[PDB]
Amino acid sequence: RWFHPNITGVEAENLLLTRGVDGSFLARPSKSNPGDFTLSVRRNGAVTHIKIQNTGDYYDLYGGEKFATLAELVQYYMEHHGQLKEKNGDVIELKYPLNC
Amino acid sequence: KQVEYLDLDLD
Repeated sequence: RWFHPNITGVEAENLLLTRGVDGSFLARPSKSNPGDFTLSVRRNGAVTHIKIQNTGDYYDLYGGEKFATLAELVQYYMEHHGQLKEKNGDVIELKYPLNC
Repeated sequence: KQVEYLDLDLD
């Protein structure tokens, strides 16, 4: 499913660009923050990367709605395509999970 | 090698 425990950020880009479409996304372990996770999302033919905060009390994207589990966070943003914006602003839609 | 991360506006 959408969770890939064994890939890097670069590997995530290669997958999405070769096996995904615009709107495809996956979750993977974080390099900058070992033990954490990161969303890798494809849009406009390019791959973008969103940090997932795990406080031990909840999951979020260092802001926005808080979630008890990683899966529910992902579920929420798949169901609310307008909630994840950069400050540009531009929307980043989690549409299609790229399965493992 | 190290990849791009977005600045988000969420709150």
